[PDB]
Amino acid sequence: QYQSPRIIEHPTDLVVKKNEPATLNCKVEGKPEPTIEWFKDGEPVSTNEKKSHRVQFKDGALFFYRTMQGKKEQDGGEYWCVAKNRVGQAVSRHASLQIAVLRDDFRVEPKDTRVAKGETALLECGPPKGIPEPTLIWIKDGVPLDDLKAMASSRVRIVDGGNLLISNVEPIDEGNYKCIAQNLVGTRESSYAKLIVQ
Repeated sequence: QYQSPRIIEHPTDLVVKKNEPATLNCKVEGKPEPTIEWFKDGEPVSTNEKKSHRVQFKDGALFFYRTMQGKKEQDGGEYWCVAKNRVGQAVSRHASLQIAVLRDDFRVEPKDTRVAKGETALLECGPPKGIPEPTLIWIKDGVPLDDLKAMASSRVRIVDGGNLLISNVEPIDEGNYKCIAQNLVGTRESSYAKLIVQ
């Protein structure tokens, strides 16, 4: 008959590793067949073809064969599609496409610490900012301290997101500690700090 455009599948938020491919969907319905147009941060995405890098499939999907985030190209942003035709038009949800990142400077790194048995020790670790959220693990002399868990009155435990806390300091606790952060982008390491039990 003569149905006005409808959006049957909205594009969804997406995080991608730099230079990897990416796809934002736009399943449209309408009679006449609606024409689909894409927008990035309010401006129309000059695509379809031409000597560029953003492609638009027949199903209206926006395809980045290689997602870019450099000085020249920056695909990061808010995207959305509009379906039109003689009778009307429909708009899709605005989805956000962003390239994973991992700032490489620690907010705070642990520093050498001395402490007497029984006393309480605290090693600082402020992992650098990253998206996705970076993961933070502690390593003592090459052996990763496996307590990457969460909520019991254990011995050594992480606190304030990133800081290592040792309640009753024994002598075995002596050693070199360092914390590591990581997400899709890669890995980030703080230098080694020595914990001395006097």
